[PDB]
Amino acid sequence: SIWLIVFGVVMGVIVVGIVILIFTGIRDR
Amino acid sequence: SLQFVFACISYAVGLGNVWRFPYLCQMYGGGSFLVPYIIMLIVEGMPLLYLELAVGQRMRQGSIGAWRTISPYLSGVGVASVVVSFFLSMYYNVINAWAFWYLFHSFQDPLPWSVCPLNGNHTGYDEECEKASSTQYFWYRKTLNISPSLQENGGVQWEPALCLLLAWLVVYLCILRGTESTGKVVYFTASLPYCVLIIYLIRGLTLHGATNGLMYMFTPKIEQLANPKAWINAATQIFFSLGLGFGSLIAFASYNEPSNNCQKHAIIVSLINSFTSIFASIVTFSIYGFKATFNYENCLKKVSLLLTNTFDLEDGFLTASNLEQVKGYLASAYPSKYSEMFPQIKNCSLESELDTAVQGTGLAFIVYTEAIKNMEVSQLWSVLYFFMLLMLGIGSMLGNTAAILTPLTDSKIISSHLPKEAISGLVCLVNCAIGMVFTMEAGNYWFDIFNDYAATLSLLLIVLVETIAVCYVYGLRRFESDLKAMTGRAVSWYWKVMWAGVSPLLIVSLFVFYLSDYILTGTLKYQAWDASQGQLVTKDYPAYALAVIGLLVASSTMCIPLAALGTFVQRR
Ligand SMILES: *[C@@H]1O[C@H](CO)[C@@H](O)[C@H](O)[C@H]1NC(C)=O
Ligand SMILES: *[C@@H]1O[C@H](CO)[C@@H](O)[C@H](O)[C@H]1NC(C)=O
Repeated sequence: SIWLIVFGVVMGVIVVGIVILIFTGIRDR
Repeated sequence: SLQFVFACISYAVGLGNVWRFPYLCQMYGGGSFLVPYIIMLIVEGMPLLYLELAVGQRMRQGSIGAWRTISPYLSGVGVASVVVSFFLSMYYNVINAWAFWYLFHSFQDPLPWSVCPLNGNHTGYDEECEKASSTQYFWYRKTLNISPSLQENGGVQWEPALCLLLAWLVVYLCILRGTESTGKVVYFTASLPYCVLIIYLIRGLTLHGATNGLMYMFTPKIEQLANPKAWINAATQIFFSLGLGFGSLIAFASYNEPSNNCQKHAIIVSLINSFTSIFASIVTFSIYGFKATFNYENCLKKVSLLLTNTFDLEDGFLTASNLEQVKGYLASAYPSKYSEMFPQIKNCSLESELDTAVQGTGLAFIVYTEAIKNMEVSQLWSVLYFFMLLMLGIGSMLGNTAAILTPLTDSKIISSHLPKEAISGLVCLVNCAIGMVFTMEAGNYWFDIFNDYAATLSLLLIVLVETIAVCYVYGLRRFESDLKAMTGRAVSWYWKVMWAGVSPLLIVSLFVFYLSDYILTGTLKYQAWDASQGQLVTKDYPAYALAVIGLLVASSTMCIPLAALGTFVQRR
């Protein structure tokens, strides 16, 4: 399942990016 | 500098005129739809675009603020400009989901839409994958898993739901991250679609039987020219592509300098949008004409092979160019054998295929996957095109969601109850929950409903209200005087005529014609996939779907009058 692996990688990257952005926003708080 | 022109291009080039336009053009006969669109551009595009930009520049307020300053008992229209946008955010991001899906199936040597799966004996092909093309089989069965009728819908498919969730997470990340860096992104996020379309035009014009599609797309058949549905769809499509009615244009114009030029801006944006839509349609219809010609050749080859095998003919004796004569000779030779297969022979012609080769809400995806599977390095072109489409969709969704959040951002009461960064997350979560509907087995039908009716009547009504308010409520002379004081070179009589009684009259006439057509026909039907025939069959809409469409239109249309009544009561 190539597509599932690529989707998992993309979702992990997006999750990490969103987590770090929300952490920076919380720092802004 | 050229940065401003590239920003205008980015505002003009969006997922609307690249994806929605080709499907509408193919649905309504090609040229018979292209002729009204241009006519609906020089009459409704430029005048209303300049009116919206001028209102935004003069009022120096947001959409709700701009439409509240003009008149109190009209301010509710500002709420309506939100509601429609909300509905757009309900389904538009679903498109991105499909893009994601079509991207993730682009890292395989045997592309999923390149080779048909075997029946199970490992000796032939699937009946659906044999009757329909490989791309169509992948789209309607392995991507949407569509059900033959809207009445029967299954559970929420997990893979499209996951793709939609990923799309919403990407949109939320783009909302949180980007606020002013777009100035750099504009240097790259504005010219890539043109390069991609240039590459695909290069490939399409090198395909056999490609000019047939262009000749079909530029032929204005008078028989279908008088269809009011074509005019209504052209008007709603141009309004959706330019961004009219959504209120984003007014918000953007509120942030520019009072001396900033608007007439040039409006004309450039409108013409660039029209030219980009025409170019995308040219490429897509070149590919579509290739598909239709290939299907015609395949049908002729099958008929010739069958006749050769049933009459003991030579391998090359029967060709396409000399078919009927030979058939006639068979009709003169022994009609007993000819009649034994007369119902089996199929009559296939270019016109019928061009009319019904590929159709539906996914014409762009099917057509471009067909073009990709006939490339040299398929994977690279597939990745590039789907990344371009995903970028366009993300940009359009960012614009729409910013237009949604701006009135909510301005809400003092809301801002002091919740953090500003959590409102975006709540909006994304709610929109994903609502848009999970489109991931069912019959989700494509609901997506078609919300692509046909969530923006048809609402945008037209909002535009009509806006042009009436700026035409006679505030006063055209006062508006012209204010614009002259702001920038000089007061509006030419062309713009004044268009705003005064041309655009409202034309929109009202189109609405009356559409309503009369619907009342007389009374047979609003939708296309549905038929695997047995491997085609699309028209089926009557059920009662509940019609009720849902009516409610979706009615909320947006009545957002303004209800608030008008509320304001009148508050005054009284
Ligand atoms: C595949 O095998 C089954 C075995 O019963 C047969 O019925 C079927 O006709 C075969 N497929 C084709 C295309 O002949
Ligand atoms: C093809 O044309 C013949 C000629 O009249 C007609 O009888 C027939 O119904 C048409 N369709 C098919 C599938 O043969």
